[PDB]
Amino acid sequence: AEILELLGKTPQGTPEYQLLLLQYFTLLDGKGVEMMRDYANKQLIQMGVKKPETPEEQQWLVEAQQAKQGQQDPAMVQAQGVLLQGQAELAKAQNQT
Amino acid sequence: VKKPETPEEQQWLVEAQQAKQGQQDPAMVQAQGVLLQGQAELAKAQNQT
Amino acid sequence: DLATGEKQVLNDIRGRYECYTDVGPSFQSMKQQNR
Repeated sequence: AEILELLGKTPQGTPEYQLLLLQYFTLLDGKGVEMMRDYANKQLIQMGVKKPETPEEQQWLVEAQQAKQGQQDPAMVQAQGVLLQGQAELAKAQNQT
Repeated sequence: VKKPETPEEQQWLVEAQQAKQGQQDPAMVQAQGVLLQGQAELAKAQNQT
Repeated sequence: DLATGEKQVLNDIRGRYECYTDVGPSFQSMKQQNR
């Protein structure tokens, strides 16, 4: 009820969407509302809020998160590029010697 | 989301998904490109020697 | 699967009143409720 109270008076940007996701959490019964609740909690925990109830919410969720942070850390190589820019100077040292 | 009821929902669906994730993993070669950028430096080592 | 076979006549758990009573409109079927 209070969810609805604050719904519609909220900016159509992010806040409407987090309150919205909170609605997607609260649902009654039937397979549809259960699966919409599933992806609901899914994005809640993936976005760092839900603080899982942890029945299946590690394998299907926490592990997916850890996978996406691993995707967020390729970047040793991006930090490599700037060294090749750096040691082309050492090719200028090859010119020196 | 669906968590299939799985009568036909593997062959027509799950397998299509696996196909598109396989399409999501060509990228060993994209990770190759940055090494060619890396070992052009080893051509600068060719200049060294 | 969480669903028990329970093969016998007249068997159950006494923990069945966890549901609380409430009422709603007149709906023609569960398909039509969720719809």
